[PDB]
Amino acid sequence: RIDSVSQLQNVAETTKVLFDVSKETVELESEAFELKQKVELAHEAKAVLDSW
Amino acid sequence: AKSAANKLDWAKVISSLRITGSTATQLSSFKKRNDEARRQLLELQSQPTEVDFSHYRSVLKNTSVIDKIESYVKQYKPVKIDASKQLQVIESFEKHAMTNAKETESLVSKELKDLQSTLDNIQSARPFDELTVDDLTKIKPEIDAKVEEMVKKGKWDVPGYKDRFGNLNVM
Repeated sequence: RIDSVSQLQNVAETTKVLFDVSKETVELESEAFELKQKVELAHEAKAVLDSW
Repeated sequence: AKSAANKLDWAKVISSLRITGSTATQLSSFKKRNDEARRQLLELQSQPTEVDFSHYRSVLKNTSVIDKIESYVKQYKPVKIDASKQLQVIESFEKHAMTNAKETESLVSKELKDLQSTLDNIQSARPFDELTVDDLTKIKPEIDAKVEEMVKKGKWDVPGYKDRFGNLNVM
């Protein structure tokens, strides 16, 4: 029974860490969207400029 | 680093291995890894916002459109504005998660010490080098309850006496 209990003890603290970490990561991707629109604008501009 | 996040993630996938009834928690974590890996390649793919006008305007001799798209690019320069949308959902999520996390932690820690104590109780007191049915009747009235139920049942064969404890018999 002690063996069963021990696995769960270590989990209880560390899982709270991942829970936070995952949501923290999701925030970073929001900011990545801002980059994506920047990437697009440049590409379009370069293409027209190439045509010119 | 990013490696801290990811190390804790994959360690937790393998911790999630050691817990069942959490068969899609790791799949959410995998998705978080995916999009984390996506944003770095998104960022590496990048075309810098500005037009080239050092070389690539002095290349064009028809230039009256490079000033146009330069000014259009610099006009729409906050192409997409800032977002932090994880600040209401992250805190709410953190409250439910924290509550549950601490509850689990306290529960299993409590059980560990309870079991430690019980293990000690079996070791330092245990009638087994002298055992009378009076001692088992005294520590468990379950003994007498079962005995009475068997007398009431009118069956004097009980498997439990011959199922590991002996049963030598003349016949």
